[PDB]
Amino acid sequence: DKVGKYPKELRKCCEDGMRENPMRFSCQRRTRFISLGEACKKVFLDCCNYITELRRQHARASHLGLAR
Repeated sequence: DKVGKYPKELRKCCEDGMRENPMRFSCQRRTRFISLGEACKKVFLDCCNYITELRRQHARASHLGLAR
C-alpha cells in the first residue's frame, strides 16, 4: 500500500522507542521498566533499534567529518 496506519496505540509505542536516551539504557532494558503488550513491545523495539543505530551512524559520520 501501504496504509500501515498502525493503530494510534502502536504509533505511540514507536514514538517512545525513539526518545533521546541520555542514560544509555538498551532498547531491551527499557522494555523491562514496565510490562507492555506484545505488539507494543515489538513496535517499541523495532523503533528503538532503528533510531539507536541511526544515531550511531550519524555519530560515526560526524567524527569523520563526512557529516556534522
